Amino acid sequence: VLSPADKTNVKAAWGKVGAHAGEYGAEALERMFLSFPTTKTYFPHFDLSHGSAQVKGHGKKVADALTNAVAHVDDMPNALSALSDLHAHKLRVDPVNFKLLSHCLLVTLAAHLPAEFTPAVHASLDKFLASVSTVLTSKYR
Amino acid sequence: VLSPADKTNVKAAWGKVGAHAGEYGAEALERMFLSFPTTKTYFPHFDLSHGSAQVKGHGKKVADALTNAVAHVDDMPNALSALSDLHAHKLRVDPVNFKLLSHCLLVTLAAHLPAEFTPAVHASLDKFLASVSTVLTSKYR
Amino acid sequence: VHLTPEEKSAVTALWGKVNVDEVGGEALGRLLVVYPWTQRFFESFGDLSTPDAVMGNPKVKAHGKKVLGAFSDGLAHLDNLKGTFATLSELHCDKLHVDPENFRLLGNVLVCVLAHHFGKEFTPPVQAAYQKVVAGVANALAHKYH
Amino acid sequence: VHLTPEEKSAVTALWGKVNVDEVGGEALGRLLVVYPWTQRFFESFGDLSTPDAVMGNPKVKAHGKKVLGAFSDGLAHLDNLKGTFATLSELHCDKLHVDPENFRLLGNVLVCVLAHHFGKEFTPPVQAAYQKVVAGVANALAHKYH
Ligand code: HEM
Ligand code: HEM
Ligand code: HNI
Ligand code: HNI
Repeated sequence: VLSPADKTNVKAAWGKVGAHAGEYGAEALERMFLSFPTTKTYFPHFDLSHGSAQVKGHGKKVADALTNAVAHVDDMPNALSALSDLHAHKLRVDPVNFKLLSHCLLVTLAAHLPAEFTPAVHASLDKFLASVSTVLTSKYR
Repeated sequence: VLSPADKTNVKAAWGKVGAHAGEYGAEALERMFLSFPTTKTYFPHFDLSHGSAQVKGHGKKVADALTNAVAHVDDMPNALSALSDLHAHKLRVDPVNFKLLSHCLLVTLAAHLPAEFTPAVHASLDKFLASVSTVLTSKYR
Repeated sequence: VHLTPEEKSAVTALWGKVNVDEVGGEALGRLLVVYPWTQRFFESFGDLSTPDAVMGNPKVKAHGKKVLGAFSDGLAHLDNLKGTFATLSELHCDKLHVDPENFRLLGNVLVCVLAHHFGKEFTPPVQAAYQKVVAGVANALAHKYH
Repeated sequence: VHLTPEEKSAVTALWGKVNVDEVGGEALGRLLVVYPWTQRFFESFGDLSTPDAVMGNPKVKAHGKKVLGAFSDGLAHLDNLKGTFATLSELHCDKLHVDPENFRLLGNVLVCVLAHHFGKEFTPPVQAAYQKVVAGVANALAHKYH
């Protein structure tokens, strides 16, 4: 569960990301495809090379969903309900991949937010991303 | 989430197990230690010799907790609350190991329940054991 | 994989008793029932709408037997699983786009199906040897991903 | 676990700029903060009660130096990681009783620390090379478990 301090930390860090949310989402995806090539199996229809409009567009979608989750941090199962339906019935990404994307989001944030990515904030962000991932895989079976 | 059908399947299967639960818990632990030797890293203080009474004692505790979870299948977080506290604060077993024990529990059940271990019951038991595991790791951080 | 001489013997002995029609259909069928999202890869197989429909589906049964055929090749060449499965690894990546995490799921469903058939005969040491086998097969099938 | 020649060059280039002592303490510290159950192995190190208590703990920092020293040494032997880490694998299994899943966790925490220190210089291709490294090290440290 996210503590009061976790929620403060996530709001502060994601707020600092600010206008960069879409850029960072796309960067995390790129880092994921390069670092963990098995994740590319879910995107046979994408150009996955650097500067891909498809990866940029998808990064924006991912980032905007995270922004919505932060906005509804105390009601994520419901705020993400439609998205979790899509994941369970269409996308059907194995749960391990959410941990890979989450890690790449942390790496992205670390690379951009030197002062803000403290050990406590890193901890809270990891919990937050795991919580989002849990909601998104909750309806699989 | 466990559906009414899952709850029916789990109650019927565990009901069949009955007084064999403790024996099957020990068997699942033995299967786990042999199949996944890294799990032994949590038991260096145990006697792990063949037919170990200490392993059998532990199998009984694991089994009894599962019997309780089945009896309280509508509210597992509450029934397992004290146990989840102990896992989070003392035992501190990495979450990956729960999947290993859960698999070995399924193998044990499959080996002892020729008639009962249908595809649907297999699915329900797998969901149940994953749900127990989730509750047991829920307070880790 | 790094099976001991005695585990190699035990795996071979058990496999000589395996009914591939039954075990192959049961393993693939249970993959699709227990982890229903894996049905995404098998839409062309037709009716997968209930457990009975999955288990009785002629294409699931036929395909499960083909899968076990490849496993048998693995068991016959335990010291070079990577070589044995190279072509199939390339296929599953490049043509089929199958996340290799699924290979671990199938491996453990197969172990459950062997336990279900053999009962007490599927002893803890025999299981341990088969876990090495299915991990080795999954790792070999994952090896040519890129 | 096979890095390309260009990835090897990238790894070596970046590592030359690493303060191995500092980075080791930071990685082990963040492991204990982000995954606090891992503190189970370090009871003897004293105060681990808060993020600052962990990160600034001198015993955590000193231990991080050993860990990163051994990692640093592994970078010189990227084609024989299993052999390189064999005695440490045996030690972590037989004497220390450390679940090897912890090596995977620490590897990814180390990647986060490298990103934090290097910023934009820790590019996606550089990360991908380091991910091959930490996966190879974790796999090597796990290899002699029994
Ligand atoms: C890990 C053990 C596995 C083995 C040994 C194996 C083996 C095979 C073989 C022999 C074929 C037929 C190839 C041909 O026609 O040339 C095949 C096809 C296929 N496999 Fe696998 N497989 C494994 C796991 C999986 C898993 C886990 C999935 C997905 C969840 C999968 C998805 C597919 C698909 C979609 C096909 C094509 C089926 C079609 O004809 O429509 N495989 N596999
Ligand atoms: C890159 C991965 C790692 C490397 C290269 C590494 C290396 C080392 C080295 C060189 C030592 C000193 C050995 C000795 O005392 O003879 C050591 C000790 C130890 N390591 Fe690791 N280690 C790694 C990861 C971990 C992790 C992730 C944990 C647990 C979370 C861990 C737990 C321990 C413990 C408990 C000791 C003994 C500490 C003490 O003296 O009290 N290691 N490690
Ligand atoms: C490695 C695979 C993978 C992971 C781990 C992942 C993890 C996540 C996470 C977790 C933090 C979030 C918030 C997220 C959000 C989204 N994903 Ni993800 N997705 C993944 C693969 C996809 C795929 C595939 C699509 C469809 C893309 C397309 O355009 O075809 C997708 C589509 C979406 C969309 C667009 C849905 C729509 O059309 O309404 C959103 C938003 N997502 N994905
Ligand atoms: C691989 C390690 C491992 C796993 C996955 C695991 C999974 C589980 C599961 C999951 C289905 C259940 C129901 C369960 C139940 C229990 N465990 Ni587990 N335990 C594990 C390692 C332990 C260890 C270690 C202890 C302490 C034993 C001792 O006697 O020192 C333990 C103690 C317990 C106890 C006794 C608590 C007490 O003293 O009051 C119960 C009950 N458990 N354990």
